[PDB]
Amino acid sequence: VNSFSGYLKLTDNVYIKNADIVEEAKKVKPTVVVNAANVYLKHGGGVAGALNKATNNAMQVESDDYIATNGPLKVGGSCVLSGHNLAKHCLHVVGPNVNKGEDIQLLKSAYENFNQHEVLLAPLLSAGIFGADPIHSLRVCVDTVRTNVYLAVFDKNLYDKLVSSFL
Ligand SMILES: Nc1nc2[nH]c(=O)cnc2c(=O)[nH]1
Repeated sequence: VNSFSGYLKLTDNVYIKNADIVEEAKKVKPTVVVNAANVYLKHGGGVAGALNKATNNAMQVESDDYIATNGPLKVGGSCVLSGHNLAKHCLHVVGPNVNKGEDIQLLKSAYENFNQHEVLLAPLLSAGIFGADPIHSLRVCVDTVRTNVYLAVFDKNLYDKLVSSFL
């Protein structure tokens, strides 16, 4: 048993809810929250900007030190950093950004990072301002992630479309 509440079960391991991932993280304090990161860990907008704002910019300060030491992530890659006030850990995962012309085939590689963690609170990778079709992102998630993933979908309209179109 875990602390996640109000989710619809899609598969053996994937669950979904209409929720603001920031408010969900604050309530649950999951072991792992996933950030929709870019390779520079510049948390300006979308999910990343919202998570970072909720940490009072401490996520950005930590991220800047990580990049100064290690250089940028790969598209499809990830790093584990602090979860600050939101979670034990934040898994920063870089899905391809369609609005930058990145290969959508990298979305599967991005979701493979989730398999290193038994349970995660996550957004749909490459959705929102990353430009991919969220229906596609949910299909890749279900067909790639084998660990237990709790998906938070901010937009109620999109949530209802994801559920009602799910195969
Ligand atoms: N689940 C989810 N929650 C959010 N909350 C925000 O404040 C901004 N963006 C998102 C998002 O893209 N997904």
